[PDB]
Amino acid sequence: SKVYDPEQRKRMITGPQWWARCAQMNVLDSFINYYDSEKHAENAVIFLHGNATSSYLWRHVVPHIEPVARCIIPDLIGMGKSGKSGNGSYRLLDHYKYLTAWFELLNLPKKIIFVGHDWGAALAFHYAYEHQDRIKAIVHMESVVDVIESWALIKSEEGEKMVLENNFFVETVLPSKIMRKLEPEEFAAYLEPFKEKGEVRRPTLSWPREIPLVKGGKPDVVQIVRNYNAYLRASDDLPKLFIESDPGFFSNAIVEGAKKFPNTAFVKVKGLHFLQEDAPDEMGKYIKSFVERVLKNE
Repeated sequence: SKVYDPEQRKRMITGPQWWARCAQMNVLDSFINYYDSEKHAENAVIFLHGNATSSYLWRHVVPHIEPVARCIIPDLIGMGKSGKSGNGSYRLLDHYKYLTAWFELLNLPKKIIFVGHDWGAALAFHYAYEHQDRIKAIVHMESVVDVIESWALIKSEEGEKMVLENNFFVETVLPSKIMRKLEPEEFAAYLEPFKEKGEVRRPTLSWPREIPLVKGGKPDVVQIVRNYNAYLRASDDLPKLFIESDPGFFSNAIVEGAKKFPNTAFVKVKGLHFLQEDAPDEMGKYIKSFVERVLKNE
């Protein structure tokens, strides 16, 4: 049985409160909603959420890192309070198109630090592969580290029903993979972008449909993941931090995959999948110390 954190309401940040702290920037034919801590712009730490969530996910993690580096946190296209995709497509490369265009408008330093979760990690990994000179360090967790060989309906018409009609990922999966019980306002912040039925929920269906299954998975995504996996396995000069979820959720293949990447520090924190909601401060402190060590080592 899940229970509320009894100290959490006193520091709760509602959706409206978070969105009031964000800015909007035009990007290609749309716009991106994002948080930007602004100060210490000699460095940039870019935090990337994955399916079902938004920049809101990182709200209690980022304050720990802000004093060491500029922190930038987008809502991915079609998610959070960001604009929608010009053609209504939300595959990995659609997200990447808008993300990379946004990066060009941010006045980033030559080398950037990424923090990725879920498909947010895949975006960071793909960016790294295609910009090998622009990466200072990478932190990842519950991430798309490799293709899946070992261990249908979502891709079927029922999947459209499950998600567009029944909101499966936001209303069934999300709360099931948080160990605590979310405050009502906190869940409401995740529901808001996807409160209405139909096409507005597309990104939450398109993400799982990108799954890099060798047998049956989108061939272009399988190749993207193979490519960045090989690069990451050879990236001895690239410092990495892997945050392992305890107990996690079916997370063993993530951990063994993560261990194939050289120059990785390993830490562990409480959680299932959305560990930011169960151990944000522990995560923030680990990330802070890692970043500090990376910058001193330079």
